[PDB]
Amino acid sequence: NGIVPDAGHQGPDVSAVNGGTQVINIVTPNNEGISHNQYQDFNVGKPGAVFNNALEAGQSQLAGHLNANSNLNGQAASLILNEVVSRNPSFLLGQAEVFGIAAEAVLSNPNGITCDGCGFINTSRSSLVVGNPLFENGQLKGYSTLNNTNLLSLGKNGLNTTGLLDLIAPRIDSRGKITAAEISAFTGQNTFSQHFDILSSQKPVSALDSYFFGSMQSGRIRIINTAEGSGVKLAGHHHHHH
Amino acid sequence: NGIVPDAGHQGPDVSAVNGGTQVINIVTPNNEGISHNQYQDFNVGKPGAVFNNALEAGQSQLAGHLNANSNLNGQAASLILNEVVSRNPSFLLGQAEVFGIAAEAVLSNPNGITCDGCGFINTSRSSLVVGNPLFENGQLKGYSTLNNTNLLSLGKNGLNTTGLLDLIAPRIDSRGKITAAEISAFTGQNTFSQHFDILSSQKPVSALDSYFFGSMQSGRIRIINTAEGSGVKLAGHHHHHH
Repeated sequence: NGIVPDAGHQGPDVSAVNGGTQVINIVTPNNEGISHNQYQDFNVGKPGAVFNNALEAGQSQLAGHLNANSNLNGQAASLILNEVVSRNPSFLLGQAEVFGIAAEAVLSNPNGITCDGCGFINTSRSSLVVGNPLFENGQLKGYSTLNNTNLLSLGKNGLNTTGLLDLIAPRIDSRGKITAAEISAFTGQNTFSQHFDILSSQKPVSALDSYFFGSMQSGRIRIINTAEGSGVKLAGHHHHHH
Repeated sequence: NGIVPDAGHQGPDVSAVNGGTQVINIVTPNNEGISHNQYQDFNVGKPGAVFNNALEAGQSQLAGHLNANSNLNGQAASLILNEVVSRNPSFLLGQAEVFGIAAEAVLSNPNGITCDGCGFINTSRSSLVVGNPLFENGQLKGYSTLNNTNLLSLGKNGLNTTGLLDLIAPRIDSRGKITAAEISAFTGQNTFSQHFDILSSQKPVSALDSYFFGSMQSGRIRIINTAEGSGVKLAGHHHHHH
């Protein structure tokens, strides 16, 4: 019951295997190739969650045998955008798998995202955005972390993916092992393009320091904190107030 | 007496103000704009060191009034390459200033480099290379950290520069605040171009993990560890053996 779709036209169908692994029959992709899914709640438990991007029945890693997603009509999604539209933060405590055609995946939740033993399967690029998507004339234009001080937290059990990983938030607090083909961590109050080019940056009211403890196992690591007055702190397992 | 030039044709003239701040009259730049200085020892103490890249007398920050460097004939260096050719590691315990025309600066020492409260003044780009420069037909071709397991250590008093910073070594162990316009840390056993493009990478005999504790205050941070079996560990103030 961790994932609760919005009642409107962008809410996908969600069902759970024996109360466990959640399967999301994502909405039909639009002309941009984006399946834009909106949620009142988005949380993944230990048993994980599957985005059904399959045109034929088959074998998912987390859920076993699944039928095709009948919301797709001949064309799978290129980008699976999951947007939390409520005030509820997200907790990711297990794996998220794209079943079927490999895609990019984005979770946006301006209220905060916590990962702890989460990961992304069959994703070419996975992005966790503590912010909102920006739409203009019905097209995705990018993302915004403006006027937001909430946290992308990564816990001691870490985050694993074979694909590219973007960590996009006002601030990050990571305490575990991050594994990805490449890690990009862009922090501060910013607007971004769809590709996470930084388009603009605000000066925050107070410091937005990010903290990293643990390890990073990746081909490339890039970190950019655009907040004035702020930095990137390489922490031990606690950061006590001074 | 921390800096001891080689006796040959690339050894600069070195003198100390009252036994304190060391002033290096760097050798004449070659047709590539490189002043290629070779040393039996290169160490900077608390009072700092000055590379004299000045065509006229003037005011250095660390040493006060200095005469022009008569080794330059009308043309200042573009790149000040400082190569330790002995087995002695380098310790940088104070600031290093380019007096006169802003230049790029490189210290190469395959035996190890330790920074602790060091920094770089009036440098557009400063590179610390635990490795050797590569020359072919008399021209600088790049740098090599191949077949080397030594350490670029950065201590609790940190490293500060207004320019770009490259940290190039088999492994890095940093325990302080690193301040730079941009930080690039490329670790593992590699060959590099003159611009620190990674041209090739070796598989080391044993793990080459790098460790970072402290903080990074920069516009851009990039870290690449090319060593198989190895990672980037975000440490607390100790990393005890497990």
